[PDB]
Amino acid sequence: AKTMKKIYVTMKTLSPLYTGEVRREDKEAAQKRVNFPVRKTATNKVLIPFKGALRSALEIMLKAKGENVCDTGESRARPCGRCVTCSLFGSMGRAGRASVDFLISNDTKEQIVRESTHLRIERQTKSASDTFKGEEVIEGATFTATITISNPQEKDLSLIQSALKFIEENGIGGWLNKGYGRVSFEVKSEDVATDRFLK
Amino acid sequence: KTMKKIYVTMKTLSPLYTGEVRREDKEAAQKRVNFPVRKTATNKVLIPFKGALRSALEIMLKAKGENVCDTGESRARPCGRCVTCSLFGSMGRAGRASVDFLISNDTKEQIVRESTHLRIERQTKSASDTFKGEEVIEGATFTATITISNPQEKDLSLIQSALKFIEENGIGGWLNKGYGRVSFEVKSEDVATD
Amino acid sequence: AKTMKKIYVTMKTLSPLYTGEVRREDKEAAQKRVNFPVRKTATNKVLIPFKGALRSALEIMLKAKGENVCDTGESRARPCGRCVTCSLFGSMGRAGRASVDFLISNDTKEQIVRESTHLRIERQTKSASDTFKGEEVIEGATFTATITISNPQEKDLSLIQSALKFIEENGIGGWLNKGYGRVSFEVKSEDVATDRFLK
Amino acid sequence: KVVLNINTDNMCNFASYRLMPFSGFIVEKDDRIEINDKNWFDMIWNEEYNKMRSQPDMSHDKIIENIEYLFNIKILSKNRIKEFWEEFCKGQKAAIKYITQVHRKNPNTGRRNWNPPEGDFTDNEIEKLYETAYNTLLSLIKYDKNKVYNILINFNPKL
Amino acid sequence: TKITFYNSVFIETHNGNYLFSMPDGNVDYLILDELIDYIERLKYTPYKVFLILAKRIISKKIRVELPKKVVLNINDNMCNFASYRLMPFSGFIVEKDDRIEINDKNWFDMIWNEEYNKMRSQIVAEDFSALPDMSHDKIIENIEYLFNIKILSKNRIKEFWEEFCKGQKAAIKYITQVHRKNPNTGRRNWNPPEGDFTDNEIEKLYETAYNTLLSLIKYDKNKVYNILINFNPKL
Amino acid sequence: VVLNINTDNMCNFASYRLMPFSGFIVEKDDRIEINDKNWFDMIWNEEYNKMRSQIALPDMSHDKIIENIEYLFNIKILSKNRIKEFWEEFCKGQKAAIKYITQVHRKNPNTGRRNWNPPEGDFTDNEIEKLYETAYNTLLSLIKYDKNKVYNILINFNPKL
Ligand SMILES: [Zn+2]
Ligand SMILES: [Zn+2]
Ligand SMILES: [Zn+2]
Repeated sequence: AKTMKKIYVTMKTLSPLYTGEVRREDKEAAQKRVNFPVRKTATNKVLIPFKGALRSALEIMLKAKGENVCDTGESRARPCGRCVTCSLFGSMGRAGRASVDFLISNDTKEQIVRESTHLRIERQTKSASDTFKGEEVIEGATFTATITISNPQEKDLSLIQSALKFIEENGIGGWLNKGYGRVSFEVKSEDVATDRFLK
Repeated sequence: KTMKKIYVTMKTLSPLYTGEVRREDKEAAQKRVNFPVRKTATNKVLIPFKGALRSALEIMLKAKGENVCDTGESRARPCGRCVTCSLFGSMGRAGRASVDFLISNDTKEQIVRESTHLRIERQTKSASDTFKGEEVIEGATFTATITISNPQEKDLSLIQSALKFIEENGIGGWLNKGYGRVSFEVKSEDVATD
Repeated sequence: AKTMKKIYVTMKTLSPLYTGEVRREDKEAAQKRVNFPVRKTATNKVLIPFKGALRSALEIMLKAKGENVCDTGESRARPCGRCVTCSLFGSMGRAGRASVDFLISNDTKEQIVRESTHLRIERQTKSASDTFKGEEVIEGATFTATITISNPQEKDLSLIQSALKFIEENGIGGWLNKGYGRVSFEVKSEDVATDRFLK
Repeated sequence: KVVLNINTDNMCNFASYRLMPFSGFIVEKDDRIEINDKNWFDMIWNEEYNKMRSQPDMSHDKIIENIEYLFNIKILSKNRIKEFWEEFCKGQKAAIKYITQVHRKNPNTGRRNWNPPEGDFTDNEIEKLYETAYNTLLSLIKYDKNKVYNILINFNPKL
Repeated sequence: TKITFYNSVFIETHNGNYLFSMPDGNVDYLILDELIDYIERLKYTPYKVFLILAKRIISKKIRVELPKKVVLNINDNMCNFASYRLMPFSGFIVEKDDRIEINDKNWFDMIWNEEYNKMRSQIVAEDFSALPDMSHDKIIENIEYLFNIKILSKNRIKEFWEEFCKGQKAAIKYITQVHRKNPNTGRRNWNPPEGDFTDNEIEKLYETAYNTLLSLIKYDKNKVYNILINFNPKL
Repeated sequence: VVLNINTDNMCNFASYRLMPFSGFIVEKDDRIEINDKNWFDMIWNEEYNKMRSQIALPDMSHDKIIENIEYLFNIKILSKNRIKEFWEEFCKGQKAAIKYITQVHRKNPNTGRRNWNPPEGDFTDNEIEKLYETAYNTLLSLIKYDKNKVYNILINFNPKL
């Protein structure tokens, strides 16, 4: 109420990282060169969606405990509005308490994005059957985000860290089964007064 | 007498979305994008700016200690006594600040892109629902001009405080998933004689 | 979905190992000095793709056994979704249940990567006709991966271990017909709960 | 004058001096011998490279049968119809160019850029289906825009 | 973990029978005059005692200790000087992702040479800054013939275009390097022509490739790109 | 800022004049100096001498140097292996380069053989010995010049060294 919990999350990549470009025009311009462009700014810095990864982590883990969290991931499935995940990240008619920012890179695309050759090899002949260039983010690339919890509760920070420990195990972004997206999160939280700027 | 003028240039730091209010243009765009971005017919992006500055000063001043009138509530009818109703509006007298829409400097073809947003299942880990929403690219320079008549001493500082609250929470929509984080650069001017 | 099988995989090289650099800028910069660069992280560690090797292993073994397994690997082939390899590794609908991480070294390129001279020898003259240089990974180099099976079935570790034996017998990546890539695997299988992180 | 554009934050202290090894580019100007980093040269290499580079006939009732078949054995898809419709709206010539590009069998691999048929087809039936796709879309070239849109709108409702 | 309490917490793991401060069992680590007898009372004298007192208990033939990533030294001739065994060593600690190596000057000299070779071999003279003459059709004819037979390949056309973007001089440098007949081997870096031939004919097609590529560097970039894009569609 | 680097070997990349470099930003009292590897070798000898303590090269002109290196490269004395190993000893310090050229030129007192590669072609024994002494004098004059100009001189005869 009178405080906000600001979780400054700094994430390093322990693996090549791919998250796909969403922007039609940028993707269409890049498919002249690379069939799988990476999601960037016009400031030329890599953007990663972060709220949905945290929500997916907490729904799978809190449903694995047996708590009555809903699933906001099926087709047509609506948030119920009574879970701890619905309180932390939102419901239809109830805005989320966590203002999860995008994972914005510290470096620019020339430093951390590399165009990479990926293949499909025929099983019998052991020869290349398909080739495709795709952009990926290098290892050791640092990304920063801020998760700003409004109306702070007790569990929240630990919940976020627990969700981060899910993303440290599985990954963030795309091509997660192939080995991509393995990352390491470091947390620096701070409880701050919501009237910090009025002075 | 001397009305206070605040030129507010805004630079987009994470992709911006503000949904389109006009039903006919939204219906025209619904074919290409499920969520069209709020656009002028001069092919420029306008952003609502009064309500975010208001709600910034509402939550900051409410938890500060100065009692205010919670607008955007179930009934949301404000008083004519507290500080926000003396700045951003009251149910009786006009608000002392005229907050222009954050018009863009650039055009639709230079900042506005359509994007694939997604909903992924948590067991199959595949896209359940896909939709196409429009955003504004980062580094896009918008401009607005706040007009505080009858200037009190705690006016420019309060507007700057609200802009810092907007720089950390965001302007527009889809604010919790990371859309809307921006920076604000501010210049001020009193005008006396014409 | 309550459990999660973590297969920690430790691979020691019994032969020289090569896997080519896929990153265009890094390949070109290394091709100013060595004609066949080995695949490398930005943290100077050696990265073999591992999901495709396991999937190819299981596809030839399960096609030999006479099972209902399709052939991802043929040019732009569509996974059916009804095999066991589509369950463990993915289809166009559901993703793979096993998140196969890259086989990352515990060592750095200074310690394990050597530049080696390879030849083409004319048959009648018995002299060197062509010469090239290739980066390879030394014998006894130890690589690690962690396969993470979500919704673990009972025949999942057995198939992973069978694929590990097939990768031991055919080689992991690179010039497998010349003698490169002969490796050995150690399997630290476990079964963790999904709510391990939630405290 | 000398300006160090390299970041000065991280610096060890060996032999009682604050020293730091760097690997950068000493660059000339009108009067500024400036030390600019690796990223600066990636800026100018990208800038200079991008600057120097930046400077037949068939029945409509048979056509409907062909696009149905080639949409049911997955040679023709929503993406193919989408790019076909964009290239049709940019002209006749560029759409023939796109259909040529997709049908072009590379002599090195013998691979065309279509999507492979699923099902137990052998070699020359797949080749005949590729030829069918070529002649069907290239017969659709000469038709007028309204008829091509009504033909394609059954298969890809977005375009 | 077998724990027993005495008038003293005697945890008995498999990594040592620790005891924070006398049981009759074997005690491995004693987490500790009056003090000396307590140690003398223990049968099977402890390996280490975790404490003036230390001087004496060292002379009682007993080890003491007085109150992250693995550190590996790579640097080993030491000396007795000032009692403790010791050597002067100046070096470099490096912080790897799972370890901390302690390297010396030869490692830094090695990586200095390895970085200097990368630095010096990145800019080659007038990057992005007397050619023979040929008609445009003759360039089309010879590049088409030397693309059918495998001399001018897609990789050769690509690497021609990349160096010709970097100027005319770098393109002449690349073409002279590819055409160069090494005096020790008698071989050019052209990919050999496919089809049955004769060494005079092969040498003349190599000369034809040299003259047709050299006559193309005098042409305008857009004209060079529109000649080569019919062969290598990427560049 | 005080550059302790000779500002030569500067190519013209587009509308820019520049020089690839690797050195040390040794921030000191108000200098923030830019010193090369030779200063770091001095500094390492400073430390590895001080810490232990607690316990005439000829001038031959540059064009004559290219001329002599070219002549010796075509008569198979200064081969590519010799240029490569000279570069490896030159990057290891000038003293190691004096040691290497002395080791290669040393006529062994018993055998009477130098460690150069023999001249290919008809040359008399006195002429062969004068060519060997020319190799010693030319590479010994190349030891004086700085690392960048020696890289430019040696890259036109050995493209990978
Ligand atoms: Zn819910
Ligand atoms: Zn009020
Ligand atoms: Zn299948």
